[PDB]
Amino acid sequence: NLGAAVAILGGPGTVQGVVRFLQLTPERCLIEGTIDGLEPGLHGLHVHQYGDLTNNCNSCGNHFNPDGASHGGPQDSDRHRGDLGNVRADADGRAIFRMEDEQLKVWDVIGRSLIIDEGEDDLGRGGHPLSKITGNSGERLACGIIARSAG
Amino acid sequence: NLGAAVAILGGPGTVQGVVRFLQLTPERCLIEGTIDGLEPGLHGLHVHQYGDLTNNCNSCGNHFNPDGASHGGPQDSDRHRGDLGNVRADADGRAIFRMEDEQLKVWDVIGRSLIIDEGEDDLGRGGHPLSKITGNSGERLACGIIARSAGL
Ligand SMILES: [Zn+2]
Ligand SMILES: [Zn+2]
Repeated sequence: NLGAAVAILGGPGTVQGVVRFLQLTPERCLIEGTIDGLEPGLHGLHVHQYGDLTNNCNSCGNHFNPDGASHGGPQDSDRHRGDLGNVRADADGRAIFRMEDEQLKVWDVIGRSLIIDEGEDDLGRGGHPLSKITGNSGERLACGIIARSAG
Repeated sequence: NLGAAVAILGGPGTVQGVVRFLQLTPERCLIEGTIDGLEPGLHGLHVHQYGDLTNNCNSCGNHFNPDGASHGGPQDSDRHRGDLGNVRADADGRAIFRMEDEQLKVWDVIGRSLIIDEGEDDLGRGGHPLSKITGNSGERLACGIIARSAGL
């Protein structure tokens, strides 16, 4: 690997979890973990600018966006670098997930935050005033700082 | 400035606080904090390798030491990059401190941990087998993940 990181998440309600990052190759970052306490269904998952938790998830800034792109889904060419699309919580409120990203690098996101949202990310497709800005996924439920790890 | 960071400390006991970093110039990093819940007296303060809290303060690794130096005080040229010496808690258990460090950089610290110790850092001077390794300051009381904060 070329770097490992871990985000330990929590928030003002029931939502908590642990998500790990591993830069498998220079091209591919593995992001995998488990978040629970969720309502069943799709929840937006994004990396945000900052990891400042002094105002809980409010001091984390916006989706990480170094290239000045619009909001999109993880497969889209026009996406914020922090845009990881949705994860699904099952009927027990548990989201166990695994994705690889080609844009996000561990070395870029160290000390930033990983945040899960109240609702579904529309992936910029929703035709809503927020679609190309946030994905219209409602409140931030839980956040964790992306911290360096031995792995 | 050339970057900002923040760490929120907690541990198993009463120790907690907030510490902020700002890289003022290429030479100088401002570190300013308040930590409460301490026993009165001197406590070691260090940046450690990792910000991984999955085993609480035990997964943070050792003092950050990219240059393979010996442990020292913050004004020494033989020190770990992460060596910030002692902070003093007053009679009420509060340590308010402000340092300007010439070696530690804000880009060093982010994603790592800031840890405050049970006892006094001997600054490498104590003649003990741990002096040049840790400063012999006992247990870890509290640790905070050092996060990026807004630079403007
Ligand atoms: Zn976005
Ligand atoms: Zn040291």
